[PDB]
Amino acid sequence: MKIAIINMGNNVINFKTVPSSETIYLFKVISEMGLNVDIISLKNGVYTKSFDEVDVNDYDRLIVVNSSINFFGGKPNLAILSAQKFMAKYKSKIYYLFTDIRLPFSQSWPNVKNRPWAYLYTEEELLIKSPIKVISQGINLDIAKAAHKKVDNVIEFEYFPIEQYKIHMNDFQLSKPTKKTLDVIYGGSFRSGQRESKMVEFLFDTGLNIEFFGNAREKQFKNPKYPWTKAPVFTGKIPMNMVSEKNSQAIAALIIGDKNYNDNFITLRVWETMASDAVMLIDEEFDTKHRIINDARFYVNNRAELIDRVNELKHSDVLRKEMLSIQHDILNKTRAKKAEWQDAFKKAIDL
Ligand SMILES: O=c1ccn([C@@H]2O[C@H](COP(=O)(O)OP(=O)(O)O)[C@@H](O)[C@H]2O)c(=O)[nH]1
Ligand SMILES: [Ca+2]
Repeated sequence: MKIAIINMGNNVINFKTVPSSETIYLFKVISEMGLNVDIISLKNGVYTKSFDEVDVNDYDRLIVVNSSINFFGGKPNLAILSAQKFMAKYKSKIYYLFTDIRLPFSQSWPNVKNRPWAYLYTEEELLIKSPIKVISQGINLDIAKAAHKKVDNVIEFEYFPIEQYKIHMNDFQLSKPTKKTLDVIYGGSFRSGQRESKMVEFLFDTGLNIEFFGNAREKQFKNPKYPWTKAPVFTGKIPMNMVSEKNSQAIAALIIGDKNYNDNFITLRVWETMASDAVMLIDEEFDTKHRIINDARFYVNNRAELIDRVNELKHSDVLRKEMLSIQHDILNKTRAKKAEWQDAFKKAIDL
């Protein structure tokens, strides 16, 4: 049983980039459950083998981390093209890890054939014909199926909480008490404005000391539907393996998601935040049944409640430590189910 895992549209080298980090984390967690796996990328490296130096069909299972397939600028993006060429040569079922609703599996050919550099490729070379099984991070498979209604060879769908890999790593460790320098913090990208309403609601015009770290920038928030006056402080992006440490700088950290994530996806940030020294405050709409933590104090319905809850935490260190103890306890309860999670992953990839 030999497994190959690849990222469909981003180069993989180390933890200096997010897509690379995620692919390496998956490689590691799969390896930690006793499976033989190789990461195949553009070139050889610490964690990778090159597409040009291995036969994709020497592997019994091909796992693909979702990615965008859009082309921008000049030169052809080999990260996308070489990955799809590799996939097109595989003669068995492909397991597509669908962790981001905006990144459903799609054929690159249609987006290539009209490019000025289209002559460098052929349809037969890029057209992926193997059957594809989508492993959905969201429990709602209808949302996952709708996202792939445009691809005929995607014939199977199964839900699996992929994102829990963060808490199941052998070297996992909870963040320790940290000196606070922020009231609220949130790390992420602008996500093409797919979450602008929630970002403005909970992070803007709060009167609190809020930091928004990641690829997002103040100048991106200009939708007339969600006006604001005072924005949070935007700082640069940081390595994925430093996120919980970063969240720990704040008293509380925000949990929001895209509309289609509500009561559907449990994202990586839920675990990165739960494991941090920051109290997790969740948008009521994201988890209406309070399935993450059965304690209403961790949920906020709007800007007003977020402000109230944050001030309550600032005023009472005991309340803050009490809630942190609760979220760390619930986190450990899920970590205690690692065996079940591993077996479910194996089942998802037909092992
Ligand atoms: O500076 C940063 C900001 C974010 N992240 C990662 O990016 C994720 C957020 O992704 P996104 O903005 O797409 O939001 P999501 O949809 O995951 O909530 C976080 O959980 C981190 O894993 C990171 O590595 N560095
Ligand atoms: Ca994510």
